[PDB]
Amino acid sequence: FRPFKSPLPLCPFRGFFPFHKDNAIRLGENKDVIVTREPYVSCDNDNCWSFALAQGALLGTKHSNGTIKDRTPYRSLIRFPIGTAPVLGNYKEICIAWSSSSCFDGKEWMHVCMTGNDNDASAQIIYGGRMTDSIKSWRKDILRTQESECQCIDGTCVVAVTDGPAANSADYRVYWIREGKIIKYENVPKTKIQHLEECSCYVDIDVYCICRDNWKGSNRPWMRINNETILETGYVCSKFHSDTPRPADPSTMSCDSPSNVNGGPGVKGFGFKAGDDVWLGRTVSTSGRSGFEIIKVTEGWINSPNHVKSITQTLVSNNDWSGYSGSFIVKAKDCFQPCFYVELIRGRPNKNDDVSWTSNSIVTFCGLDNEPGSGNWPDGSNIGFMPK
Amino acid sequence: FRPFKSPLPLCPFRGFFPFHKDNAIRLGENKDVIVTREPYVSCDNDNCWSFALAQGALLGTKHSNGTIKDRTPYRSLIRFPIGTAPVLGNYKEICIAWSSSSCFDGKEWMHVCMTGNDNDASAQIIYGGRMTDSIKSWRKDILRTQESECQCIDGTCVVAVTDGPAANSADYRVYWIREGKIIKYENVPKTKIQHLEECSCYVDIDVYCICRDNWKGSNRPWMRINNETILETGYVCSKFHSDTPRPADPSTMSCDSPSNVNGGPGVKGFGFKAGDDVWLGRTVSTSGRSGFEIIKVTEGWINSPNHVKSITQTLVSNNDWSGYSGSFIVKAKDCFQPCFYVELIRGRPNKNDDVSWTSNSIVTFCGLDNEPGSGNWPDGSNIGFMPK
Amino acid sequence: FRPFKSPLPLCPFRGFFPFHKDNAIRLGENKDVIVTREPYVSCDNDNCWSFALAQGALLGTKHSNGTIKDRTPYRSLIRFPIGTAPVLGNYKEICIAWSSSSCFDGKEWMHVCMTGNDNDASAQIIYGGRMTDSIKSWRKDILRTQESECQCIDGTCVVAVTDGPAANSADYRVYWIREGKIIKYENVPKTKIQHLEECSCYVDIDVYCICRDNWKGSNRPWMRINNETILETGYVCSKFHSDTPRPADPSTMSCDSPSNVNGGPGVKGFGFKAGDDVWLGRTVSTSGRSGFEIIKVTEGWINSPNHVKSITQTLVSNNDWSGYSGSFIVKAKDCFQPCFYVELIRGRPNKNDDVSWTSNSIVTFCGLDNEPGSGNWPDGSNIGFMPK
Amino acid sequence: FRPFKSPLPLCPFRGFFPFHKDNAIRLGENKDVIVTREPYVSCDNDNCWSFALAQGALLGTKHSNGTIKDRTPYRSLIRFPIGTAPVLGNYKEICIAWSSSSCFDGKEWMHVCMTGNDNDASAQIIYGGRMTDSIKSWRKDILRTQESECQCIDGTCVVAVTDGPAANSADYRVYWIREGKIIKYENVPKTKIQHLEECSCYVDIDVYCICRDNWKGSNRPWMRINNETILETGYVCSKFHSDTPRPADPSTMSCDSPSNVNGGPGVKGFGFKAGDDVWLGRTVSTSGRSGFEIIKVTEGWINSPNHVKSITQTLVSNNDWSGYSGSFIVKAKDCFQPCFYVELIRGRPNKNDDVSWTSNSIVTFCGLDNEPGSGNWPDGSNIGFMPK
Ligand SMILES: *[C@@H]1O[C@H](CO[C@@H]2O[C@@H](C)[C@@H](O)[C@@H](O)[C@@H]2O)[C@@H](O[C@@H]2O[C@H](CO)[C@@H](O)[C@H](O)[C@H]2NC(C)=O)[C@H](O)[C@H]1NC(C)=O
Ligand SMILES: *[C@@H]1O[C@H](CO[C@@H]2O[C@@H](C)[C@@H](O)[C@@H](O)[C@@H]2O)[C@@H](O[C@@H]2O[C@H](CO)[C@@H](O)[C@H](O)[C@H]2NC(C)=O)[C@H](O)[C@H]1NC(C)=O
Ligand SMILES: *[C@@H]1O[C@H](CO[C@@H]2O[C@@H](C)[C@@H](O)[C@@H](O)[C@@H]2O)[C@@H](O[C@@H]2O[C@H](CO)[C@@H](O)[C@H](O)[C@H]2NC(C)=O)[C@H](O)[C@H]1NC(C)=O
Ligand SMILES: *[C@@H]1O[C@H](CO[C@@H]2O[C@@H](C)[C@@H](O)[C@@H](O)[C@@H]2O)[C@@H](O[C@@H]2O[C@H](CO)[C@@H](O)[C@H](O)[C@H]2NC(C)=O)[C@H](O)[C@H]1NC(C)=O
Ligand SMILES: *[C@@H]1O[C@H](CO[C@@H]2O[C@@H](C)[C@@H](O)[C@@H](O)[C@@H]2O)[C@@H](O[C@@H]2O[C@H](CO)[C@@H](O)[C@H](O)[C@H]2NC(C)=O)[C@H](O)[C@H]1NC(C)=O
Ligand SMILES: *[C@@H]1O[C@H](CO[C@@H]2O[C@@H](C)[C@@H](O)[C@@H](O)[C@@H]2O)[C@@H](O[C@@H]2O[C@H](CO)[C@@H](O)[C@H](O)[C@H]2NC(C)=O)[C@H](O)[C@H]1NC(C)=O
Ligand SMILES: *[C@@H]1O[C@H](CO[C@@H]2O[C@@H](C)[C@@H](O)[C@@H](O)[C@@H]2O)[C@@H](O[C@@H]2O[C@H](CO)[C@@H](O)[C@H](O)[C@H]2NC(C)=O)[C@H](O)[C@H]1NC(C)=O
Ligand SMILES: *[C@@H]1O[C@H](CO[C@@H]2O[C@@H](C)[C@@H](O)[C@@H](O)[C@@H]2O)[C@@H](O[C@@H]2O[C@H](CO)[C@@H](O)[C@H](O)[C@H]2NC(C)=O)[C@H](O)[C@H]1NC(C)=O
Ligand SMILES: CO[C@@H]([C@@H]1OC(C(=O)O)=C[C@H](NC(=N)N)[C@H]1NC(C)=O)[C@H](O)CO
Ligand SMILES: CO[C@@H]([C@@H]1OC(C(=O)O)=C[C@H](NC(=N)N)[C@H]1NC(C)=O)[C@H](O)CO
Ligand SMILES: CO[C@@H]([C@@H]1OC(C(=O)O)=C[C@H](NC(=N)N)[C@H]1NC(C)=O)[C@H](O)CO
Ligand SMILES: CO[C@@H]([C@@H]1OC(C(=O)O)=C[C@H](NC(=N)N)[C@H]1NC(C)=O)[C@H](O)CO
Ligand SMILES: [Ca+2]
Ligand SMILES: [Ca+2]
Ligand SMILES: [Ca+2]
Ligand SMILES: [Ca+2]
Ligand SMILES: [Ca+2]
Repeated sequence: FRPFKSPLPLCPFRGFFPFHKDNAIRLGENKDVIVTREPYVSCDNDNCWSFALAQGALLGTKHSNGTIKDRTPYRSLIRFPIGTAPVLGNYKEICIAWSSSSCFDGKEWMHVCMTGNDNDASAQIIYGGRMTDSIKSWRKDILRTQESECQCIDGTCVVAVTDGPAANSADYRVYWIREGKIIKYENVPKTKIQHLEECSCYVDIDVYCICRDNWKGSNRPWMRINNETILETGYVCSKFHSDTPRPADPSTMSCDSPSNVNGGPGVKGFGFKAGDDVWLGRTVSTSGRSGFEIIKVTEGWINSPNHVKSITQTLVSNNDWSGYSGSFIVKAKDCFQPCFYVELIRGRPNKNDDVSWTSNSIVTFCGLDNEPGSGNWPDGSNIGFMPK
Repeated sequence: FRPFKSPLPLCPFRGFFPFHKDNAIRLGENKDVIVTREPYVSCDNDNCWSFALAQGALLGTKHSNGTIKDRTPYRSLIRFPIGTAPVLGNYKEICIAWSSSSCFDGKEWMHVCMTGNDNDASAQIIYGGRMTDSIKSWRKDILRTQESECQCIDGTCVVAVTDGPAANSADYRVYWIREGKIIKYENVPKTKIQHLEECSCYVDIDVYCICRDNWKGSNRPWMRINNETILETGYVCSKFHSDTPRPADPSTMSCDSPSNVNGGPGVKGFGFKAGDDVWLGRTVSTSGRSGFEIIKVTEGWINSPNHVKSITQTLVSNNDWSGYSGSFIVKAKDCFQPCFYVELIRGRPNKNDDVSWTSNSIVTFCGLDNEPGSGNWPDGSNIGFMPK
Repeated sequence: FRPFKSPLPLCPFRGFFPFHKDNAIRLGENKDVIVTREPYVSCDNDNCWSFALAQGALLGTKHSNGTIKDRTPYRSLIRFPIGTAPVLGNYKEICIAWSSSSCFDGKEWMHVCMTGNDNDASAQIIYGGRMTDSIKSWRKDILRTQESECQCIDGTCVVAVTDGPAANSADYRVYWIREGKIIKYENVPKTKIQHLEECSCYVDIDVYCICRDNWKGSNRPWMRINNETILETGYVCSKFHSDTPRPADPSTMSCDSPSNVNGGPGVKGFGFKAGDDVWLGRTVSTSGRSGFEIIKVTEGWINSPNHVKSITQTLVSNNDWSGYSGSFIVKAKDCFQPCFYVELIRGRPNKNDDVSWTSNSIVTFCGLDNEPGSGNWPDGSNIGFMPK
Repeated sequence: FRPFKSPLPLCPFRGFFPFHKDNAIRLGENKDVIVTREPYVSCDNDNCWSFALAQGALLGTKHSNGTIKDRTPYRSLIRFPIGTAPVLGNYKEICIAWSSSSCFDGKEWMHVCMTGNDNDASAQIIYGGRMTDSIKSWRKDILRTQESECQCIDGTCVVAVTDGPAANSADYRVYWIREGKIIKYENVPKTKIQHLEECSCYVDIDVYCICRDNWKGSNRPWMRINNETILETGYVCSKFHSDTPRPADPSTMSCDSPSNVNGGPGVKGFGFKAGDDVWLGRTVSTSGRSGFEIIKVTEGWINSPNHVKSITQTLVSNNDWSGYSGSFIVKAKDCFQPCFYVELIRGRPNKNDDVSWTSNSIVTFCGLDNEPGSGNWPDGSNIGFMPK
């Protein structure tokens, strides 16, 4: 017997440490590795797992040509051992999907899988391996979700979903799902948040989600949610913004609305509230998906004249490609440990990655209440060595 | 301790949703994938699995040349994770077989495996990994079975078997098997059914099988069976027929006999009775194994002047190759969820598939009581990219 | 908790049926498959497994050249799913070995692994994954063992071992081993048996072993053994002999001594006593390792003028290569089911197998109390398709 | 429920026997095998495992060029079945690491993983799959650890760590870690030990570590440790030294200080105290990493005029390459069995290994209280057959 996962507080932490790294592109030089993008990490009672949206092709084969394309019927959510490269011998196929979320409720895995035509997609809800429910696109405009783990509290899982324009007002919802059955949804209040996609969520008593505003916000929207309702919304106050693109530091302190500067498009990213402070992941570049650093901003969660970057860990150099990043948690004794992954995108459309495909590798970090050292953990592939 | 699977009713449903897709041909471009055909899906308490008849060769190797051939000693029933491509690193070999059925009784797996000479074949019964019984060909003419999951109720499994001509009167039997031991068989009554092969079965209190008449019927034969006997037989009443080949819609309402129009040969297919209505899978083409759609026919299960196609979901476009299809069930709370798979055949003898081999990929769908969206989930391989 | 395996009687049977087939050479065309020889099968409570002596090389690679050689330091006993081809992604390495035996006692696996110099070999005893004991060569002349499963009764396993000349008087021993610890050994009486190697054993209340006389016997030596001592020895009475080479049928009824005709060398083979009758596997050829058939000889176990071949099943045609064969058992309700495997050798030194390597595939059969059909299940590889 | 591993005595033994061998380089001829170095073995309740530091590349691919390099961000500790070659289909990634140790406490696995810049590395402590603690480099000079299994007693694991110069005075510490939490550390006394790296440890009531002095000692430093403190330190008294390089036999009896002859650099090696005697592994060459033998020195653990090599087993000939070696233990009834592995390095910088990469295979041996035979179990690869 296993109890449902509980609403624990986040563990104390003061820095992030290298965890798992898959080196998937390097290891894919001989065409063994499945083409992927939009990876994430989620854990059950026994194991942490890598998930990603596969492209139904092996890296460097003719079918991998043109995999920059976001949505095809040949994309599936796949799962593979954390820190391993995805190969035909080690992967599991979870569901057909070109957008997804996964989370473990303490007893079973739930997954949310979107597929189908852009104007008539549906999300399949999978629970314990069985398709238990679905969501039909209601705005008929690329129904889509987190691309990282959802969160479950006392048996009820919450997941954020969007349907509507990429660069104009869209519909944003939170769905509450219990043992695979949709219990209710709420439209996210638009009093503060103006655009929301690709939420990265974690648990700190309540569920906290830090997301992507693809329209007018260079600052990230956020929500605080419990097993019943949305409790609070906003944008991260930090005058040091963390979307890409974004303005140079420092920019506007915008707690209650999108910055309206360098607002579109964006990249999936994450953060962790820590008291009144906030930790924010971001690309090193303000314009491109290169480099990765995590900053701690003093009083960055609140409206304050005192924001300062008290810590910056540079984890992937700006000479290296990054991509999406997202939060995941690991249960400690009586708290959840904050961790994250970084997607390291190689191939199109990255300048000088002269191959026809698009894929990624993964690196991950976890928070501890200790001082970290320093290093650089980029993809590491010599693109000139790769089959094109 | 695990109880035997019970005679539950079918869950309510109003449409079908994309579940798992293996993209096996696409992923086999570099010769990693085992050549297969006649795939199906069946689930135990912990996992749903892909099964297929392998050809004892890897796709695109010299030994894959000529795998259009149906029966060889080098064919085995293999099992692999659902939605994954079959590779040497992930498959299990169940038994030697060029025709098969598999089902889980709640405690253990049973399999039925036919192999040997066309005029002296035998079916091996495997239960919990052990060969427990057998059936010797009695008509000496290609003893053969479902090519999809059998069904087990209260510990007794039922499976349909045929021996005799492909295009004339043959012998059709149902076998009842308990913990791997044959308990009894019955010759299927020939009062209505005139030819029967490749039954696709599910449980809705009783076992229902919808099969292939390869001789005179463009409509599909069916049986209703319990743990003791055959209860009822017929052909699906729907004036919209679902074998391939078949006449244009609408054709004859033939509840009690083969249509006698476009009667031979056929393709394995499936259906689900829903009250007085019926859902029927079929190729989009009336002549060839291209496309796949599922239709709901109002009052299509009964003798009625009111048959109408109330729903048509097009799941594989007529510009894409399909093949066999079959039912499987997944246990919900107190009902069984209806699901199906579609075999997507590539290679010989498909026009313009210029390769020497014959194989397939798989796509699957499950029924929910929700409205579906729409899409297209074909094999997706560019045959020109493949080793020949 | 699992009890030790008990001394059950052999199940009734009247014919043998195709079980698992790995098609390993066919599937090794693209160099994925590990080079092996001397395979066998043994089962635990949950699974039957293939075992074989690997050669530390992949089929068709440069390191596979010259693998006809019997003993090297690069040979290991490996285990892989029954009926699958051995690949790097699915195998387990059990121990370093150029001769081996394995058996499951109901709780744990025991293995016997010989390796080292021809004149100073040692056998390592492995139990539950731990090296628990050893046997040092005492005749300093290729200490060697069964190359098929040993047998365990009430927690005590018995295994036959030989040290000494291949074609002159040698030493033959049975070792009794309990939870991996050698309890005792006995020198096999030489009152009847004059040479003994490669015993194929099964349980029918007591352990019965049918072996290979490599010196003067075209008939096979046998032993009956319990958990404490050797009870009986002899040669199989059947005037239809079953070693290879051997005389044409009928030859001598030699219950108590080697035939002294076509006596050397031999091939590993097996048999099953059934009342006063005996079932014997053999190559179809009297001179070479081609073809495979199993015969039932009426009163073939005893001294009788009435020996007749009442049944012959031809399982591999004489146009196809065979090799070693051995018995294994599978627990039924209150009896053990007799099964066997046949090694299908391809490569050197087989005439017209124009490759530099030597390897094998496997086919298996089990006994049932039903009448079998007929067929042919040879290796199936086109040697001209293979990397050399 | 599983109890913590207990402080058992070492089993009696009088020789070492071949256990598992992976033949990884031979099997990597077709580019399937992951590039590794610094392998070791460690066991849990169910299985013994191979561990190694991967290089994030497949053997013989372009990314394998230059893998002689010791520390990169693309190195991970990986785990794979003992005696198998590491491939993408069978490996697990444990953590990012260019130096590591692993051990099982009876309930869960602990790992110590160093990565990052040479002057700012950190060690991540992993327990039951979760990152639980860390150690920050304090001398800022290649924080590093055992490269073989640590040892755990009554739930407290001990591991030796070094930070500082390779060929001058450095800092050496033992860390005590319980359920992944650092409890305390001690600086190793420098009264006797002058330089210490790469400890090979085992349990004989207390933990004993035999290490590498890379500075002035051709004799090996050692420590005796319990769950609370360092109890004793020294250098192995044996006048037959066992580092590489080292002087010809016999050299100095140096129980309390480095020999000061042929003192730098060294190789990781191991030993086992047996009463007043000692068993020591060593390369056959006094200058290079070729060959492997294990010697027993009478009274070699103590200060005595009576040291004599009473036994020498030659396990890898001096015509073959060796490398690192280390101890591991396997639980017997009421004692621990002493075992070891030998790393067989192929590629750069080995003379005449004309390839651009550096990797290894593994061979292992276990101690029994029986007399061994003899043999030779080298890597076995023909380097001329390998992709460069
Ligand atoms: C939602 O969960 C609560 C229990 O969690 C608490 O309340 C949440 C809203 C959130 O604040 C958490 O951090 C809290 O820990 C459930 O409330 C329980 O309901 C049962 C049945 O009525 C009752 O017996 C318990 O006493 C309640 N516990 C508390 C503290 O009120 C509630 O049922 C959950 N709601 C749903 C829709 O499942
Ligand atoms: C990646 O693919 C492109 C496009 O391939 C072409 O169109 C595809 C849909 C498919 O039908 C292919 O068979 C076609 O070749 C390749 O670009 C083409 O290259 C060919 C050959 O040099 C050239 O004749 C065409 O003009 C190109 N077409 C376009 C649209 O630019 C490209 O070469 C592939 N990249 C690699 C590394 O193979
Ligand atoms: C077959 O199953 C029945 C139980 O299932 C019921 O009857 C079936 C024929 C079918 O109608 C199902 O939908 C029903 O749920 C077994 O009948 C039981 O037998 C035992 C022993 O005699 C008796 O104690 C129970 O009361 C019976 N149950 C009922 C409802 O009659 C029957 O034994 C099964 N037959 C075989 C051959 O196994
Ligand atoms: C697929 O195989 C056919 C047939 O192969 C021939 O017969 C087989 C049984 C086997 O013995 C092969 O070695 C033979 O080559 C191939 O068709 C043959 O092609 C060859 C070479 O071009 C030609 O000489 C023959 O006339 C052809 N034979 C027939 C019956 O048509 C065919 O090329 C193979 N396809 C591919 C893609 O390799
Ligand atoms: C060997 O096994 C017997 C039990 O098996 C029986 O005797 C064998 C020799 C063989 O004939 C089998 O087919 C039989 O089933 C053990 O005998 C038992 O010993 C215990 C302890 O003394 C005693 O309590 C039981 O009554 C005995 N059983 C019988 C039937 O005698 C014997 O201990 C085993 N010997 C060894 C060395 O383990
Ligand atoms: C299989 O190997 C043989 C022998 O290979 C030679 O000796 C080996 C031990 C190793 O050192 C190899 O590098 C050697 O080439 C091959 O037979 C040799 O072939 C070569 C090249 O044609 C020729 O020069 C030699 O005379 C041959 N030597 C002998 C002893 O006959 C053989 O070609 C290999 N087979 C295949 C299919 O590659
Ligand atoms: C360390 O372990 C001891 C138990 O192990 C014994 O003492 C070790 C130092 C070493 O000598 C081993 O070989 C011995 O077997 C723990 O001592 C126990 O502590 C508890 C709580 O106080 C007490 O109830 C027991 O009686 C103690 N046992 C003995 C024999 O003294 C000790 O707690 C461990 N220390 C740590 C830090 O965990
Ligand atoms: C192993 O790699 C070396 C070095 O490769 C060069 O530098 C690397 C960092 C990378 O940028 C490669 O693309 C470079 O080629 C190879 O040595 C070089 O070989 C090339 C081609 O012959 C030659 O032009 C250079 O002078 C060489 N450079 C050096 C530093 O010596 C070497 O060939 C590779 N080995 C193998 C077996 O491929
Ligand atoms: C369409 O672009 C959206 C997503 O963008 C990106 C990215 O690399 O920026 C990857 C996704 N790829 C997939 N998840 N497959 C997209 N999301 C989808 C649904 O296409 C964006 O958020 C605007 O709506
Ligand atoms: C012989 O043809 C039968 C089966 O047909 C087909 C198909 O693609 O139409 C595949 C099978 N392939 C295998 N199951 N291997 C055949 N069935 C067999 C037993 O050959 C048909 O149903 C008439 O009897
Ligand atoms: C040496 O020949 C013996 C074994 O023979 C054969 C065979 O194919 O005939 C395979 C073995 N191969 C291995 N088990 N590796 C040999 N047995 C050994 C130990 O070499 C024979 O039984 C005479 O003693
Ligand atoms: C730097 O050299 C150290 C280690 O040396 C060696 C070896 O082959 O001699 C392998 C290691 N490789 C790795 N563990 N990766 C090194 N150790 C490290 C940390 O580099 C040496 O002990 C001196 O400090
Ligand atoms: Ca390959
Ligand atoms: Ca933005
Ligand atoms: Ca028909
Ligand atoms: Ca003979
Ligand atoms: Ca030294």
